[PDB]
Amino acid sequence: RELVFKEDGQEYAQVIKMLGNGRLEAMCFDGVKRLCHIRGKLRKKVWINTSDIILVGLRDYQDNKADVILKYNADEARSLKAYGELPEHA
Amino acid sequence: FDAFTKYRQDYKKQKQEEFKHIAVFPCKIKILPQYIFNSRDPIVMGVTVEAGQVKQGTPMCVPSKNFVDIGIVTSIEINHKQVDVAKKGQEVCVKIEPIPGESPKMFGRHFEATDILVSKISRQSIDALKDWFRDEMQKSDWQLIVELKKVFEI
RNA sequence: CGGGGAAUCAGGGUUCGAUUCCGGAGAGGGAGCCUGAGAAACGGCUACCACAUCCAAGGAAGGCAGCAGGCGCGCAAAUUAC
RNA sequence: AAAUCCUUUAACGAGGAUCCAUUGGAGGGCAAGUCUGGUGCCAGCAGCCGCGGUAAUUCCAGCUCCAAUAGCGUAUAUUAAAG
RNA sequence: AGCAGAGUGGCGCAGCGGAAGCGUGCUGGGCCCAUAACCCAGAGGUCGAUGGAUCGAAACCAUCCUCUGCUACCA
Repeated sequence: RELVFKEDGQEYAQVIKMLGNGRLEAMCFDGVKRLCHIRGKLRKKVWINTSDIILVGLRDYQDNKADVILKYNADEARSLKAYGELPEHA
Repeated sequence: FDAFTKYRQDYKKQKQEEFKHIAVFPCKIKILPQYIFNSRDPIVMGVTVEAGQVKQGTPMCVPSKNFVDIGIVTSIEINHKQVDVAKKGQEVCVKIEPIPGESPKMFGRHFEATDILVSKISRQSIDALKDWFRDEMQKSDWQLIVELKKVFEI
């Protein structure tokens, strides 16, 4: 898979306290904490862990919720680290 | 017109009081060396503010020595007289009572005269002092918030 | 509001009936009465209770659940006509 | 009553007779397309079962077809279906 | 400033003065389709500075250094 530097109505978030039955509740790099729903294709196929970097589809009506578009890993995190993502660790 | 404007000031008063001390306010203290220290219960500390201004009820912390805490400063006094704010480099003798814990922190053992005193600012406090604190809030010292939220990790 | 009735329907039934005909009731809420063959009448009066109109502040005058029309209420209803 | 409408009747008035028929469906229930673009368990459809995760008979469209037709959807009270 | 209860990544054990190991955690295998539990092995020790009679990291004359808790006068 290729790198995706997409900040077009969607934000990067650090997964924290992933408790729910799909609820998630991560902490977005720009704004405050939000409930990011596990999107259809990520239900069983791709596993998001207790501490993870994710690209979340910022759904802008209510803004107190969202849905996880992409899961990242160490190499892509280290790349994102390189360009634009706060000195916040990966 | 008068009734509406009166209600605006009344709601500002009603907002300020009963939702107090959550807006901890940005405060960076430099220790004034060779001042008469009271050890514990209470702590009488002669200080000079370097970044922001200092009022009563702001929780304080010492970094570098892990992250040790002194909760809720009770009174700030110049010489003998009481003052509401620090004058950006004043010789204020402050009376501080640490919050009820298992042990209060001690001068010399935990924190030294060289160590910096920084206010405990969080997401809740910064969000609380962002909106509905823009008239009493500081003039051109803003940056220290962005400079201290980065080291407190926000 | 009650009937005459209405919708549905094999037979049995179920549901509706404020609404043009018949009977009852009330004119914002109660109460009291004059006149008359007939009223406890309200497009009659008298008082209180609730609302509200004029005013020279002394006093005066109120009743659409008649036909139009307006406000409100609400998902919900027509022309100040001859 | 005075008018109106209708009926009656001079003159005008039909070739995309452009003087234009809509409202809902086309997997099953249930009559009608495994036709072609688009989207990719996102957008949406779906009374019920279900259809959508890169060849969608069901979504957004084009074409075609079906139903009733100056009408046909949708919601809600109620009756038959309810032995 | 003083007092007090302790010093091995990490919870405690230990002696007769000759002489340092246990549970838990970490790492590498195996068993199982997989995890856990189990079964094999591994690494991790200046016992805070010790002057002393010496067979002393030790017992103390606690001499001294470190950490934790408590007491002491509020400008």
